Amino acid sequence: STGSATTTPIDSLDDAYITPVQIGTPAQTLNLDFDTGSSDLWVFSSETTASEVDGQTIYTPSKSTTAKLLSGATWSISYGDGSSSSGDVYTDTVSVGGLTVTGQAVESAKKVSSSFTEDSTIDGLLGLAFSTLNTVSPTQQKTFFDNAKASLDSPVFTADLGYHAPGTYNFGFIDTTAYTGSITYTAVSTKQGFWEWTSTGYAVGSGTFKSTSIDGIADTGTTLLYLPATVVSAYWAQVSGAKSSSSVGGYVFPCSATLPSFTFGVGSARIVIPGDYIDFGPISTGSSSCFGGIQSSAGIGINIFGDVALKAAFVVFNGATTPTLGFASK
Repeated sequence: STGSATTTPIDSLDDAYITPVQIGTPAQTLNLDFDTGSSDLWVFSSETTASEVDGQTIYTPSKSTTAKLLSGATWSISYGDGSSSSGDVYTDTVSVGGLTVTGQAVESAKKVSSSFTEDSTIDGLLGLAFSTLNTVSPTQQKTFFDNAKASLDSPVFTADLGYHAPGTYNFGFIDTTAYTGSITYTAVSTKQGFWEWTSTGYAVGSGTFKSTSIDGIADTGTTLLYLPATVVSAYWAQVSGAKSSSSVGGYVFPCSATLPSFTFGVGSARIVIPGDYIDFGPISTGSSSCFGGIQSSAGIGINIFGDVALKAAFVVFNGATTPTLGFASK
């Protein structure tokens, strides 16, 4: 089997991407944030504290003939941005782009933190990291990809995110029309539960390539590119007037600037992020200070190849027995 679904930016900055997912019988379609950096599928629901729902579409398990309470199971998760959610668990039928999983754990939120409430465009998350990170207790649950793997034509999914435009998540096949050149595959460590790999270096604009190993995660659920402070300083040094602001919380630059590209290495291959992809707009409405899309990872504990980097590539998440990542230009 295969599946193919379009993913759409939630706003004009590509702050996140939403993909329609069918849950239950008859189908209830919710727009979920596909997150290769976490492993829970959770939804706003009829159980979510009413004051914490503000425009989201909810899953109502009582209206699904295929929903079954997973008795005793609870979940609770906190994300790298300080947001969090928790609740109980049902199993139900979940389909993404024509690909159906029966018995998928659907984690129903009883509580969500303010950032989720305040974002009316995201109805929940669909985690695509390794199932060892799933938070359901006392019985850990598998991701949608893990459940579907055995049925897929090939045990892979691909992320093809758009710049200021929709893109595609495919399951079970590699669309050879979606990229240029060849796909370069690179080794993955699953030891932290992430799609963790090692970049071979970077360049800033037309500058020379610096060969240096950068360990990080391919994370579709993180907006920006978070790299070591040395790398980030080298990039922003090429933008007149750019500076790190503690009051804003990262590098800002004059909105009048033209940003240089940023290249990252995948083995001997090179992925080029155009400068425009690094512009996240005024820090506040009408400001002439703009927020940068490449930021320091120093406060995180891990480097994050988020959407800013991934949207410059066609990305293969290969879930074969020994997982690997593939990157192609497009």
